[PDB]
Amino acid sequence: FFFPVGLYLPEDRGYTTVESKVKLNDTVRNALPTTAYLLNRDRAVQKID
Amino acid sequence: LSQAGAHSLTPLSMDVIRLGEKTVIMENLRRVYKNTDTKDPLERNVDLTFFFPVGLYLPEDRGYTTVESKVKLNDTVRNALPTTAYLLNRDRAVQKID
Amino acid sequence: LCTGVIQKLGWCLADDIHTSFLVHKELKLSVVRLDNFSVELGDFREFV
Amino acid sequence: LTCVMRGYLYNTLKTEVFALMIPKDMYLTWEETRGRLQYVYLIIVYDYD
Amino acid sequence: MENWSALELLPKVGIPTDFLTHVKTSAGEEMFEALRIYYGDDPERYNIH
Amino acid sequence: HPGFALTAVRTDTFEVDMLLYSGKSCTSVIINNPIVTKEERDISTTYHV
Amino acid sequence: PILSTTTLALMETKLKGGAGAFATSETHFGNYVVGEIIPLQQSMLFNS
Amino acid sequence: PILSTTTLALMETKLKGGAGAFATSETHFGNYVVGEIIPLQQSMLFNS
Amino acid sequence: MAAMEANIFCTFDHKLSIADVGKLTKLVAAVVPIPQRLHLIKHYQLGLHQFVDHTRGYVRLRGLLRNMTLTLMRRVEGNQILLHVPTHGLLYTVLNTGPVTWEKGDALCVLPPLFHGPLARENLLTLGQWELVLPWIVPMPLALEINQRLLIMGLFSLDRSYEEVKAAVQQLQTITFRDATFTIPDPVIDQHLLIDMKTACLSMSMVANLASELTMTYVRKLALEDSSMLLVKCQELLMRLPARPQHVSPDDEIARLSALFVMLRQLDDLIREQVVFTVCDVSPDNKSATCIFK
Amino acid sequence: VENATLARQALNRIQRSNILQSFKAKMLATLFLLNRTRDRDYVLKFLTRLAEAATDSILDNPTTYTTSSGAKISGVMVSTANVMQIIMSLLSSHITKETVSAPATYGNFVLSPENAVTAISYHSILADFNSYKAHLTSGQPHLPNDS
Amino acid sequence: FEAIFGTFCNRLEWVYFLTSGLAAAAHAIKFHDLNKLTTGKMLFHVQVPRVASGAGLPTSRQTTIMVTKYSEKSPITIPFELSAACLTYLRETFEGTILDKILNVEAMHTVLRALKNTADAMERGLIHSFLQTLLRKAPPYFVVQTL
Amino acid sequence: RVASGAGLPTSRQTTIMVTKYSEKSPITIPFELSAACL
Repeated sequence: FFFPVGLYLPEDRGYTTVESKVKLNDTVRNALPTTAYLLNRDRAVQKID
Repeated sequence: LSQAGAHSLTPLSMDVIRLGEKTVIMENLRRVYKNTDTKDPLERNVDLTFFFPVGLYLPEDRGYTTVESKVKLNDTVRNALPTTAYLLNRDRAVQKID
Repeated sequence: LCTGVIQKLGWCLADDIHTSFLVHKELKLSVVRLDNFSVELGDFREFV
Repeated sequence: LTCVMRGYLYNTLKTEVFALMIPKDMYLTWEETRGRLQYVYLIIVYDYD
Repeated sequence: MENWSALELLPKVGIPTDFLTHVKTSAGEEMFEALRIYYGDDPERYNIH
Repeated sequence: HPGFALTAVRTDTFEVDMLLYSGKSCTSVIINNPIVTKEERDISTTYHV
Repeated sequence: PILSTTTLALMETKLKGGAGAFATSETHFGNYVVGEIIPLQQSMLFNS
Repeated sequence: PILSTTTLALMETKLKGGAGAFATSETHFGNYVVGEIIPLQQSMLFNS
Repeated sequence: MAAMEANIFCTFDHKLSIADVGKLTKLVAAVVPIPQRLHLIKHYQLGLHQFVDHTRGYVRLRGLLRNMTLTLMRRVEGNQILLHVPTHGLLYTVLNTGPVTWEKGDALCVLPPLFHGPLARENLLTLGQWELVLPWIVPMPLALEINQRLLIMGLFSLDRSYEEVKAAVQQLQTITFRDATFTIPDPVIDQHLLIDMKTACLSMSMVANLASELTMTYVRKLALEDSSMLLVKCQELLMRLPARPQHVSPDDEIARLSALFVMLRQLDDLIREQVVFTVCDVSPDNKSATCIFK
Repeated sequence: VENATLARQALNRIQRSNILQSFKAKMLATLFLLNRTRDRDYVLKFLTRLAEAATDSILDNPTTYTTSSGAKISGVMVSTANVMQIIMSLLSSHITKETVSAPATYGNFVLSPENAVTAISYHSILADFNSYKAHLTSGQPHLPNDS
Repeated sequence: FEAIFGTFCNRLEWVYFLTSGLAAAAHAIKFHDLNKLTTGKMLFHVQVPRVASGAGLPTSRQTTIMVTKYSEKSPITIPFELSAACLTYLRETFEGTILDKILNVEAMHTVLRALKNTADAMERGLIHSFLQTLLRKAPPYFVVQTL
Repeated sequence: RVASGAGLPTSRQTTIMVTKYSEKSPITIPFELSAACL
């Protein structure tokens, strides 16, 4: 298994498919990817930094 | 022609199917091309011709959208001007052509 | 005179031509080998 | 030795055919692919140095 | 390096063969070892020493 | 972006198992006996039918 | 005609969408999707 | 590819959502979800 | 792989009428070229209509015909033609194709047909806009003077006006060998003709350099005393300008003559194509012959 | 099994590319397929493709492994207990508990004396030597059976 | 030891034309003078079934119809070959030893095997050429379904 | 082989000899007995 952390999306091709399901605060601590979240052996979240 | 030849008959086994009172022999030809050299002529290479555009300009006097509840693009002139297209490979995978 | 010379030696099958090696007193010498070959001799023509 | 003037190269009773050997440096082709038949020649080219 | 004269000369029990793929593909891609793939008819099986 | 809408065309070939149906005695094929044709050389004598 | 979208966003709804989503053709303001007239990107590599 | 995400809220709307959500892969403005190609989390938890 | 097939079966896939097979029955013991050799070939490669270009380069057709494989026609039947590729030095009957009277002893060359096209008006198996173009079999001096006049036309093409070439072709196209006139079709420039002209000028320079003084002066030494009609006819094409020789030597001049023979051979091979038929006895109606050396 | 007809010589680059494409398709498709789906028809189709996919052996004793009422045994599928009972429960309309024949003892096979002489002399064994010698002297180039 | 267990030749399936069901679409005639014909034409004469009609309306006419069809040509070829050593050992026995008889029976069996393989190749090529000539005039399904 | 039509180079006769070898894999079990029985 393999997964990216901190990967930067472009802004000129910025988009969002899921806006009715979720809405985040305008602060960039949630709008800049710096951490990621995976799942354990049991179905539980975990944070990689 | 039918007067010419075809004198005797022999029984042999095969398989048939019935379709609207018409019985037709089903057949496959693997045993004639099992370890042979020539290609089986029922195996065929057909070819279609695909076409797709890239880099168009829809009119702005009658511009519209039908996925405004499904999708959301930020206010970007690069977003509002198509220069690349996105297609698929022979694998289900996103390919880019700028 | 005769900056190059040329003559016919034979004709081959054009499929058995392959690389083998000669051994004489444990000395390898790599060769091109023509299996089904018939000799056909001719005189030394020349060209300048 | 037993050489041949004309004809094929074979063992007695024609049990197996005899091949012609040539070293790699004397070998020379001038086409990328060969025909069904090809003649083999001899070339002695003179460098007038 | 097996005695292929011993294969071609000795009496052989017949079988209904079944290769999965085509047999020349199996020879050209080495499912087995020591694959004698001579074309035509090589008379080298005749001389016995 | 220049003032150019290049429209790409391309082709794609597919390896396809077809099927064929024909009625009984749709064509009459006339044949004849095979014709053995000899061809003699010193190393081998091939044949043709 | 073959599935070709001008933006990556409109590509993404074709993968979250269900079966037969490739046959549709939706357009945004300056973006569009032309869908395949026959589901051969939906089935012929998807027989598994 | 394994299930990965950027924000806890997007993982929340993935896990809260119905079966087959992990095969999808949506993207926000700067956040994104890559989805695992086989439902291994789904199968391995569902046989339990 | 398989060996060389002495017998080659050709098959006409297109439908023949009875008149075409009747015309083909007159084509027995005739020579036809093939590009490749298979046991069962198609009718497109047989003949010469596959190589008729819009350039219509006669030197190009000649060099292409030199690299084909010659065969003899035999056993014409329904949609099948036996072809015998002939072996070296054996006896073979032959039927002439071009309108050339044949004699005995004179070696024969194979040549592309002069005045090729509908102007010659040949009804040779015309089907699927494909003709059956037969290569001509001519004797030695006809082919020699054809190649000679082609090379002379090439050497005269340089640095001359177009109307000078148009005034030369009316002189050089007329060949009246063996009381039968012949014409040279489309003498044009070609890169192969450039190759022949380059080797001709190099060989001419080399034999001009290796010519000793005695070879250069023998014509004047004979013209000062002897007198004949042939001496006069060969003197007028030369230019205007008892003494002892300055230096002679046997061993130097025999080497000079051997190298000079080599250079004249390297000039001779251009016009002399090849010997491919050596006639022993013709038929007395001049429609067939027997030959060796195949 | 889906490219046996098309390739008849050494492989092309396009042919090996299609082989790689089918690998990357079916490996992703068929991992844990019992854990993925549990319908009768797809599992039965997968198992009959697995049964057709193998080739038969070069040697077969026709009278052994005879199912009662004259049926014959093509193959055997082995697994663990849980997978087998899941297969039992999912496809009950195709399992039959039947008594078949079985070879009662091992294949007692022994060397001939001339086999032993060739074994000590030239370090090799050619089995059923007498049949080879008799069919060689007679001229019949096809044996009835092997050793 | 080395334990050479068994030497295994191949038994080819002796597929013929009339054994295959594809001969159901064929009408296989043998005609020994086939190479002496150019083509086989077939003639058909149809006059149309007309129909009466009411007055104040034009009618039909008797129209002769003659149609003509033609035959085809498709030769086939198999080049099997024999080494000169096989022909030497076929006819010329010498010295009366065992191995000379083995070489003679091997020459006889390679000639017989080459002839059997050539006949099987001739049958497969006849099936192949018939299938080519059949497929070269069959329109696709949408054409005849439209018609 | 297959009999090819006109103008197509066909394959000649071809024989193929292959060889398969055995695989050895012995097994062993150790077990011990005391001298109190002896």
